[PDB]
Amino acid sequence: PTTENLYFQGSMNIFEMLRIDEGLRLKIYKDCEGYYTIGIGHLLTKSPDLNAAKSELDKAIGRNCNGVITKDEAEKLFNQDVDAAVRGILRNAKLKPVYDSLDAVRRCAAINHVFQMGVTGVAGFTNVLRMLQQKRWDEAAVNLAKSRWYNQCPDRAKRVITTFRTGTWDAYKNL
Ligand SMILES: O=[N+]([O-])c1ccc(O)cc1
Ligand SMILES: O=[N+]([O-])c1ccc(O)cc1
Repeated sequence: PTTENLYFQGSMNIFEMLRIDEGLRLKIYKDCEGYYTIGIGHLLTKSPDLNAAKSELDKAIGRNCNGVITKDEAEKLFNQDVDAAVRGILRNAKLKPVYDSLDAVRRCAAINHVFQMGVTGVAGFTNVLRMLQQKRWDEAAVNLAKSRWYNQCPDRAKRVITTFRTGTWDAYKNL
């Protein structure tokens, strides 16, 4: 690796990772699963009603957005969502010990998955959690590749599953 390459891990962190996986959109859009989203992967609602999505948005931002936010607002909301994912893992008796056992880069992949899927969905992956605690990386990654999370929307999950397999940032290079 070049000097520049060895610097690339320092440029990577959970925010930079989720920003690649989720994109940045300033207007309400439907995700790969059809669901109303804004900012950096902020899910607004499962309802098919745009007006519900807008109501959730104004609540989340605190003004009358009419479906549109600023980059600064998207970042503030993203930071709240990242904090909520981290807090969700740490207060959970099933996820905390696995997270604690992980290295820094796999801890980012853990936060990413919980941000995407939520704590209860993630904490139900009994096998994957045991495999990770036992450092069975290849098996963990194959088991995550069976999930509806990955298979319903592969592009958004593929880099996270590679990161659990390798513990490096290689999947985030060369966009
Ligand atoms: O803290 N943030 O809102 C961020 C950080 C990094 C990034 O690439 C986008 C947003
Ligand atoms: O918090 N965790 O330890 C996690 C979270 C997600 C995952 O897929 C595996 C472990």
